[PDB]
Amino acid sequence: DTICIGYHANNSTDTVDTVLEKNVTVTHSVNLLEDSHNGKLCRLKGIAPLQLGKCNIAGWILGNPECESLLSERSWSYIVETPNSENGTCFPGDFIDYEELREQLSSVSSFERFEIFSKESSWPKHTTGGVTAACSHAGKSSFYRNLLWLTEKDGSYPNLNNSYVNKKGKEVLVLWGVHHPSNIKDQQTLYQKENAYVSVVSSNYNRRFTPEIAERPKVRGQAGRINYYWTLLKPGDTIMFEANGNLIAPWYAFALSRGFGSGIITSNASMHECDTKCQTPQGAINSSLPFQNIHPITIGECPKYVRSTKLRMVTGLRNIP
Amino acid sequence: DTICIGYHANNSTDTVDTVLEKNVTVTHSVNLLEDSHNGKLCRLKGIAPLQLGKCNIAGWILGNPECESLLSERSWSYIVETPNSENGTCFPGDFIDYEELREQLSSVSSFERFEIFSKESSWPKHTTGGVTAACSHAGKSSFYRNLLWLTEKDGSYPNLNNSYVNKKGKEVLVLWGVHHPSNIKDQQTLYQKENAYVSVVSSNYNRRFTPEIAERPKVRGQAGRINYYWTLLKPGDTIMFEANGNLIAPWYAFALSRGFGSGIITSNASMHECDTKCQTPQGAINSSLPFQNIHPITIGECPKYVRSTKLRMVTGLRNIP
Amino acid sequence: DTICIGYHANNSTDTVDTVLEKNVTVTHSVNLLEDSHNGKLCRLKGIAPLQLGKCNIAGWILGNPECESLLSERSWSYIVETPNSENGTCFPGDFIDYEELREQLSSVSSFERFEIFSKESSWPKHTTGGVTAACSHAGKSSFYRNLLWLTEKDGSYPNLNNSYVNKKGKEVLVLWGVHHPSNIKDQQTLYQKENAYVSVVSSNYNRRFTPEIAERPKVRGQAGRINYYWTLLKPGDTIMFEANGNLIAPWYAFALSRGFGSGIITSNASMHECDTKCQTPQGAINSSLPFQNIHPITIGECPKYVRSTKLRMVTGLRNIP
Amino acid sequence: FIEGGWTGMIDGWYGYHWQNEQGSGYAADQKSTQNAINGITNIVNSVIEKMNTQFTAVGKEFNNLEKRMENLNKKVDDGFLDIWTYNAELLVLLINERTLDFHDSNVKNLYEKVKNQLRNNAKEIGNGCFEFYHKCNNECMESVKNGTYDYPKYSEESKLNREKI
Amino acid sequence: FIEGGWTGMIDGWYGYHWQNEQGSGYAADQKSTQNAINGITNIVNSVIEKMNTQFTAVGKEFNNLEKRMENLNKKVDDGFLDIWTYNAELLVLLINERTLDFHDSNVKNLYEKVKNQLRNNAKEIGNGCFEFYHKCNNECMESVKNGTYDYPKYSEESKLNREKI
Amino acid sequence: FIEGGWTGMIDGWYGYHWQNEQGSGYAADQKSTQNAINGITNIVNSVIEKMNTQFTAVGKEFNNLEKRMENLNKKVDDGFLDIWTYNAELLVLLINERTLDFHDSNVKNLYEKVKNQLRNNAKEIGNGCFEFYHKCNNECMESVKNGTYDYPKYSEESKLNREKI
Amino acid sequence: VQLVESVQPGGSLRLSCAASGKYVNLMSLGWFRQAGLEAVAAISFDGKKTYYADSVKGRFTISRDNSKNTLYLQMVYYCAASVVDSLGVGFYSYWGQGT
Amino acid sequence: VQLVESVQPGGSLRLSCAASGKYVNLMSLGWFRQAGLEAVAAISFDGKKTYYADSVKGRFTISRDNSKNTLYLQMVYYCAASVVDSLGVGFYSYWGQGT
Ligand SMILES: *[C@@H]1O[C@H](CO)[C@@H](O[C@@H]2O[C@H](CO)[C@@H](O[C@@H]3O[C@H](CO)[C@@H](O)[C@H](O)[C@@H]3O)[C@H](O)[C@H]2NC(C)=O)[C@H](O)[C@H]1NC(C)=O
Ligand SMILES: *[C@@H]1O[C@H](CO)[C@@H](O[C@@H]2O[C@H](CO)[C@@H](O[C@@H]3O[C@H](CO)[C@@H](O)[C@H](O)[C@@H]3O)[C@H](O)[C@H]2NC(C)=O)[C@H](O)[C@H]1NC(C)=O
Ligand SMILES: *[C@@H]1O[C@H](CO)[C@@H](O[C@@H]2O[C@H](CO)[C@@H](O[C@@H]3O[C@H](CO)[C@@H](O)[C@H](O)[C@@H]3O)[C@H](O)[C@H]2NC(C)=O)[C@H](O)[C@H]1NC(C)=O
Ligand SMILES: *[C@@H]1O[C@H](CO)[C@@H](O[C@@H]2O[C@H](CO)[C@@H](O[C@@H]3O[C@H](CO)[C@@H](O)[C@H](O)[C@@H]3O)[C@H](O)[C@H]2NC(C)=O)[C@H](O)[C@H]1NC(C)=O
Ligand SMILES: *[C@@H]1O[C@H](CO)[C@@H](O[C@@H]2O[C@H](CO)[C@@H](O[C@@H]3O[C@H](CO)[C@@H](O)[C@H](O)[C@@H]3O)[C@H](O)[C@H]2NC(C)=O)[C@H](O)[C@H]1NC(C)=O
Ligand SMILES: *[C@@H]1O[C@H](CO)[C@@H](O[C@@H]2O[C@H](CO)[C@@H](O)[C@H](O)[C@H]2NC(C)=O)[C@H](O)[C@H]1NC(C)=O
Ligand SMILES: *[C@@H]1O[C@H](CO)[C@@H](O)[C@H](O)[C@H]1NC(C)=O
Ligand SMILES: *[C@@H]1O[C@H](CO)[C@@H](O)[C@H](O)[C@H]1NC(C)=O
Ligand SMILES: *[C@@H]1O[C@H](CO)[C@@H](O)[C@H](O)[C@H]1NC(C)=O
Ligand SMILES: *[C@@H]1O[C@H](CO)[C@@H](O)[C@H](O)[C@H]1NC(C)=O
Ligand SMILES: *[C@@H]1O[C@H](CO)[C@@H](O)[C@H](O)[C@H]1NC(C)=O
Ligand SMILES: *[C@@H]1O[C@H](CO)[C@@H](O)[C@H](O)[C@H]1NC(C)=O
Ligand SMILES: *[C@@H]1O[C@H](CO)[C@@H](O)[C@H](O)[C@H]1NC(C)=O
Ligand SMILES: *[C@@H]1O[C@H](CO)[C@@H](O)[C@H](O)[C@H]1NC(C)=O
Ligand SMILES: *[C@@H]1O[C@H](CO)[C@@H](O)[C@H](O)[C@H]1NC(C)=O
Ligand SMILES: *[C@@H]1O[C@H](CO)[C@@H](O)[C@H](O)[C@H]1NC(C)=O
Ligand SMILES: *[C@@H]1O[C@H](CO)[C@@H](O)[C@H](O)[C@H]1NC(C)=O
Ligand SMILES: *[C@@H]1O[C@H](CO)[C@@H](O)[C@H](O)[C@H]1NC(C)=O
Repeated sequence: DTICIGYHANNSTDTVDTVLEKNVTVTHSVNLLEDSHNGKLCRLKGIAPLQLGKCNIAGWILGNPECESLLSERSWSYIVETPNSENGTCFPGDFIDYEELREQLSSVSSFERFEIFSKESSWPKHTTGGVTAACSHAGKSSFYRNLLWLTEKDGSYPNLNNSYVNKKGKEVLVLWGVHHPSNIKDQQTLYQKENAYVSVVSSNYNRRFTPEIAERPKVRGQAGRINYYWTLLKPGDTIMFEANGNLIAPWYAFALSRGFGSGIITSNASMHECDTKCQTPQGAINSSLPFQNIHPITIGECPKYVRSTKLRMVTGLRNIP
Repeated sequence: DTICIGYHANNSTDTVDTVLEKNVTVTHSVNLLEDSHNGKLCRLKGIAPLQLGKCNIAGWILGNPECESLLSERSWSYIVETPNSENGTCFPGDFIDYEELREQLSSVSSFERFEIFSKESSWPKHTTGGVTAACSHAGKSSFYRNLLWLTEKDGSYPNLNNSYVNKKGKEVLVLWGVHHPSNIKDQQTLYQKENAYVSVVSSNYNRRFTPEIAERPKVRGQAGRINYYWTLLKPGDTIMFEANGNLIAPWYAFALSRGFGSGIITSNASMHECDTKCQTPQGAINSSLPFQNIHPITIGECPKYVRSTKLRMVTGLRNIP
Repeated sequence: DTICIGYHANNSTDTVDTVLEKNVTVTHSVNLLEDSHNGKLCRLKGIAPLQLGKCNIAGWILGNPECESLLSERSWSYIVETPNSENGTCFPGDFIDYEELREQLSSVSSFERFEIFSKESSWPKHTTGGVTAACSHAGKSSFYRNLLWLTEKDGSYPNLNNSYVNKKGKEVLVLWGVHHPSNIKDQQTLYQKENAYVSVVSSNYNRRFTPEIAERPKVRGQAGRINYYWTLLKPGDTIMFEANGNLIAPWYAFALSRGFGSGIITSNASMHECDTKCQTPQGAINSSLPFQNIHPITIGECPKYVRSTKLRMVTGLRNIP
Repeated sequence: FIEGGWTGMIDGWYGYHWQNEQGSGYAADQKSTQNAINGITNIVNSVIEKMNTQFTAVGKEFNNLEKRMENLNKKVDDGFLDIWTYNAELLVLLINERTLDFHDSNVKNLYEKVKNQLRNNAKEIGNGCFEFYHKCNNECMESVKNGTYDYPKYSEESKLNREKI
Repeated sequence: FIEGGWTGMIDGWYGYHWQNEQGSGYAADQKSTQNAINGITNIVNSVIEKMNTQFTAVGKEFNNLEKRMENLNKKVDDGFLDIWTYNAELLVLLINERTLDFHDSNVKNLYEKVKNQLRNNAKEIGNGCFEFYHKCNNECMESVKNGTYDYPKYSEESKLNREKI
Repeated sequence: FIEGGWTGMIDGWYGYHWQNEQGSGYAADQKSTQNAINGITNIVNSVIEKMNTQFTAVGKEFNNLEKRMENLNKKVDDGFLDIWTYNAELLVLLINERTLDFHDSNVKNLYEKVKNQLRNNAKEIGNGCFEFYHKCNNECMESVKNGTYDYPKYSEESKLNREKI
Repeated sequence: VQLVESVQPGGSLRLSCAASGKYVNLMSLGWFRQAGLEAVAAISFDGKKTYYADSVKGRFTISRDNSKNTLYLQMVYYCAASVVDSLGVGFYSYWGQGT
Repeated sequence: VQLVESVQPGGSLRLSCAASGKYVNLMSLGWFRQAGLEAVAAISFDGKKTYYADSVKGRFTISRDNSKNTLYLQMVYYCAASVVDSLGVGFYSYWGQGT
């Protein structure tokens, strides 16, 4: 008669690594590294994303004609661009402090897009709605939807004197532009004066702009330039616009609602009606392991990214049949 | 006869955690985390701090009337602000490169507030000592203490011509401003010409300023603005001021003496006569333990900060009565 | 008749540290810290570096007369400056975005230097080759080698009109300058106008300059200043120059070829014909160990820097003879 | 000592194996397995607890004149990634060896506990298996499992049969 | 093996217990306790020295149009805090595990030292105590602790007493 | 167990020493020291693998109006340097402790291997050494090293000689 | 780790001991005397607790305070530090020069 | 970890062994021969020290240098590597193909 001790051994294949040993076979092990994903865009906690299609942040904010479908969206969890995003500023120029605007917009959960200056009645003594062939839509010449191009009426370009008092309860994002013709003939035909200024002031912002007329290389087919600017109005604050010429006045502004956990990602994936807790640009890592090696960019409570190819822990015995 | 071997058992109930076990009872333990503090702003190596109190860096350096008491200070160990430090630039405007000045002042151990240009005989052809209601003192209009406002005399405003040669053995922090009236009437009434300029040049500084006249929202009751600038003269260097108008001329400057271990903190604690080696906004720290969970901000040789709530270590046997 | 067990013991004096005991003598140990060097600048992966000697990046790019010898170099692995290198801008003035240019040049592996504009035929109507005593060479007044100073001809100074099409397959670095005389008399004598302008434009660049005239402290004997600017041309892009005065025209440009692993370092060491895989501003590294403590700055594949003075691993037993 | 595990132990990391007149079979040990799984669950919980979540690690954009800032942000991101990759791999190696050390200690503790229970009333074999000097039925085997091997009652025969050696 | 610690002993960490015809009580072992204290003090010095002092880490202000730099600075601060919090907690776990194993090894080493000294002159018991087969007075007991237990001076006379069992 | 290391043995870390009527000398257990230096190599391999190569790490220049960014760059460089100095020193300490514990374990395992191979046929002297109850010529002395000691070939003589003990 | 320290038929004499060496502040201190060596009193860190020998009978209030990390004893003698908050003779490793 | 290597009644013949595999540069290297197996010569990292068998009698100067991490022996044979700075046979684990 005999009794004796032992331990469990079975025909498993998992292998783990120790400090002294490598490729040691074990009975049961926990995979601590995620390496799979569903590969889609998903509803992050019940709120759908903002699906910027052809156009990027510049074309979304300025109102590029090629993505007019974005004007009905009002709230989102994260902004998703595509590598094929190119329909930003249709008219060549420089978007001043554009990276800062992207930083500001990465923390916005929703906004209310409203008409800051009524096109039909705010500019009684000017010509409203100039169009450019660089921003053509449906075969006709067109222009942004959020910015209004002002010119002379009846042979004169009077002074502009307009302001907006932020009686919304939230920050309002105001955008405008300034034009830089290529020759004095265009300046005279448009604004009827060679020297012009643009002045923008608020309780916190103050700046003065002057046009610069010079011949330049052609971009998008145009020899001129438009420079775009922006400021954030604090509640109860007033923004004043004064210009002798070269103004591209605002038409639509955004009352911004701040949030947490949002951001901007660039992805080629598609969208489907699925809830997820973690989202990479590649697909949802909907798993509970501590580490992942799929992508460093994340939105939500995601596992920590490590360049490792595997991380397996021992939750069992050595096996030696 | 019998002999036996064992280990110590104690009626003390310290508990510790390990990799395999949690809440293990040990006879002795040492806490590696400090959580107690004096709760007062103490003296650091024998030198009292610069308790700004009501005013902040901007008001302290421009010398606004509300904290004239600080003008007798010459040496300190660290600068202390308070949550209600609201008195800065009493006249609305933009303090340009303000955060750079704060970083520069974060290394100064002392300075000498000396008079670069004498108000009595350095501007013989101009009116000296203008006042404004935005910097009221004792119910009577006043202005900054370290800057001088210059204005026409006898219906004229001659060109400014003054320059200063740094015969001090240290760097001199020079402060000035450029005034931007609200309308042409104020420009004419004060300086007697619509187009004016200010040019400040040194051996490594060169910049020109021009007024900008526009209607602005009233901040602190004024529709004008003063943009405040600064530069650091190198020892032996010369600085030249030229102005056709719109100059808030320098009056007092600071011969800076650099140092180590200084900084700016925001604290609500009270002052006391005790000495310390480490200081936090919460209070002083009187222990040599390796860790800390009081505040990330530190001045002096402070223990390292960690988010842990307990970091006990075992220095005794296991407790199994 | 006996047999039994033991272990090796030798004459070693190597000492290692453990968690419980310090200064333990071990039979065999591997030092993991490298501290030995040869103290020379060596060729990195078969390509020699760019030694600037007297000049710095500003003097080398702007063609300072003392840098005439460097004009024949084409390719390098890294740029080396010396502590005694002070021949930069021989004419006083600010080099705008100078640190960005150093960052750009840190990633360049080669460059071809060509005459962007011809001194003999591209400026018919202006006098070319002004000289100054601040940039003297060989006992005579001289000027930069990559820049050309333009001046009136026969009492006139017509508008400049030149441009360039980048038909190279690479980025082209264009440099120029704007001259800021000290008084109106110099302006009139040199350019025959009081108010002048300079405008540079491309598909990606747009900028205008205006002179500033005012008495300044003498640096190198000059009360005037020349500001230096630069831009990078994309392939197929065109750069246009306009100026009625105060232009320090470009004469030689550079075509940039990008590369990986380059950098700029400040070194006092000599040069020799030897190969290395790791290099420091002190000397070469000749080792496979994982850590080093020679210098933080490195070029190539170098061991990680650590402040430790000794890191010894135990690859043997305790030595207890 | 123990030359590999038993493949006939369907249940339990650790257990026993016996043969007598009433048959043979395998059976797990409740307390030893409970202690082992408790210890390992603590390591898993610590790994999951002490490693916080990665909230919104989105990117950033820079101009062509902001190359220095862009390289600084890239250096920050790469440095943190390299540190946490090193921490993750070191942690996994550390917790792995303790588990294999914890499992070995648990089995050895079981072996010594059985030896002390039998109180040198059985021949000891290096493979980890004891041979009684007396007849041992299922009640005797369960008594060994129950930690209450009745030495005084069984020692009566051993006092004689052990002299057979 | 040992069934818990002693509450009666006051001096020392590891100690002995004895009762004979001329007294009873406890006594600590100075040599073992002092070495252990040196080991723990070494760990304490290592943890204090290998951790650097936070010389000065005051805050920083950023302009409205410098939020990218503000977030980068915030990211740097949070990242270092997370790394140091993780290092501090993991270090504490490692030192605690080593210290507790160190105490257990020390007790076992002394137990082996007692065994080597006595060399089967006493009947070893599971609880860790040694019951002699011979008379052992205070001088004998003191010699056991001092490490000067003369074997023949106590062994031979115990032969008949042990055989009588 | 063993008072100290040997100085005459040079063939390896672990080895035996023996004496008989035919001769005496030293020898190293090739299997054991191979299994040991494999472990050391794995440690060395891990260190060099986890410690990624440090590529170009040149500095940056900052304008006089860029002191904040200069300090932020300085903070990042100092912080990573402090973290990596801590990681390097801690790793060395952990590796050294494990290696020395590993070596102690091997010596003990080798000692037990010799004891078990002899089937408790030789008296344990303590001191780390054995004394045989039977004469063991060079053939037997080599047999214990090969791990194929034949106990029954000497049991009768060993039992016969034990009577005089 | 170190410490520095510095009779008649009547009254009591005060003596003090000062911490020395690396961050001794974290260690407990006690006092000893020799005529054999024996403990007299100990104080834990931050003055949490005090222990005394049988001869003290609860007199000789010990304290420690700021100035030079000193401790005082009052109504050859040596002081030592230990990392264990106990008066046990065995826990002391660093000793003074005696006075 | 690996290594690669490549007679008459007169003179002496040069032969060389070269490091192979993962950063063997860190590892000590030596020579061996079989008719049984026995060591001949060995050299440390950085060429700090050299060791020989009894037959060498101090002849046959050994050396190594950067080029191809090669080492040379001159006035079946194998070469092997070891972490340990010694000539002992037992220390060596990774072996060449023999030549
Ligand atoms: C939105 O973005 C798209 C894509 O970037 C723009 O379409 C592109 O427009 C350019 C300029 O008209 C096209 O280049 C032209 O292509 C024709 C051949 O089709 C060639 O003959 C011309 O010489 C010129 O190179 C380009 O092909 C076209 N790409 C596509 C895919 O249609 C569009 O203009 C943008 N719209 C707005 C409002 O920004
Ligand atoms: C995201 O991933 C989690 C898991 O990481 C998913 O939760 C899993 O959901 C499935 C159902 O879709 C569950 O499977 C079912 O569980 C019951 C339990 O009695 C069983 O009877 C069924 O046969 C089936 O296995 C599963 O338990 C649950 N949890 C896990 C860990 O798998 C989740 O559905 C995924 N999607 C979302 C939107 O969360
Ligand atoms: C120094 O700072 C203090 C506090 O920031 C300033 O006192 C505050 O001054 C403002 C402007 O005068 C006061 O606001 C006004 O309050 C009245 C009601 O009393 C209201 O009718 C006005 O429309 C306006 O909102 C504010 O009450 C006052 N607060 C306190 C606590 O006194 C002070 O003016 C600053 N002084 C300098 C020289 O900068
Ligand atoms: C290249 O750099 C060298 C210096 O590294 C320049 O030579 C230096 O020029 C300065 C200013 O002209 C000299 O300082 C002056 O020296 C005179 C004495 O002659 C003294 O009276 C003045 O007060 C002032 O200190 C300096 O001595 C001189 N150094 C040497 C070694 O010659 C040189 O001009 C630069 N060349 C170019 C083309 O940038
Ligand atoms: C370092 O700073 C701390 C804080 O001031 C000092 O510790 C404080 O010391 C006093 C005096 O012992 C403690 O008060 C006492 O409390 C006991 C009960 O614990 C009570 O019986 C006494 O009446 C007395 O009130 C106080 O609790 C203690 N506070 C802390 C946070 O430890 C310490 O003396 C300073 N040491 C050095 C060297 O700077
Ligand atoms: C690089 O390493 C090689 C080999 O370790 C070095 O060459 C040896 O240098 C020592 C002095 O440090 C001399 O005594 C040896 O004689 C050299 N070897 C030979 C084969 O001659 C070399 O010095 C190191 N440095 C460089 C720059 O090569
Ligand atoms: C192990 O082998 C058995 C047959 O011997 C088989 O039934 C079983 O599925 C195997 N284990 C696994 C995990 O497949
Ligand atoms: C471990 O296994 C991998 C293949 O899965 C192999 O490439 C590697 O060399 C092995 N390492 C060891 C030490 O066995
Ligand atoms: C024009 O500006 C003045 C301020 O100078 C303001 O009072 C007036 O309302 C403005 N006119 C319009 C139509 O807004
Ligand atoms: C982009 O998405 C489309 C549609 O899903 C797909 O056909 C294409 O392969 C994707 N491109 C890349 C680079 O993944
Ligand atoms: C431990 O118990 C004793 C009495 O047995 C008591 O005097 C002492 O105060 C207790 N310990 C503590 C810390 O209270
Ligand atoms: C151990 O300690 C605290 C309460 O003292 C609590 O967080 C915890 O759940 C307790 N037990 C375990 C296993 O954590
Ligand atoms: C200004 O100062 C200079 C000396 O620096 C002097 O020559 C000149 O006459 C002064 N006045 C004017 C108008 O320049
Ligand atoms: C600030 O200190 C005052 C005075 O002690 C106290 O009343 C107030 O609650 C404190 N507030 C904060 C936020 O610390
Ligand atoms: C150790 O050194 C001594 C001299 O200090 C020497 O006699 C002895 O031979 C050395 N041992 C070895 C193994 O080289
Ligand atoms: C002993 O340790 C001290 C302190 O670290 C050190 O200065 C000294 O060099 C060490 N001695 C030896 C022989 O390593
Ligand atoms: C100016 O440049 C344009 C563009 O090349 C050219 O057409 C024109 O003839 C030039 N005029 C002069 C005066 O150089
Ligand atoms: C550079 O080297 C030279 C020559 O050895 C020496 O005179 C000079 O002081 C050194 N300078 C520096 C900064 O190392």
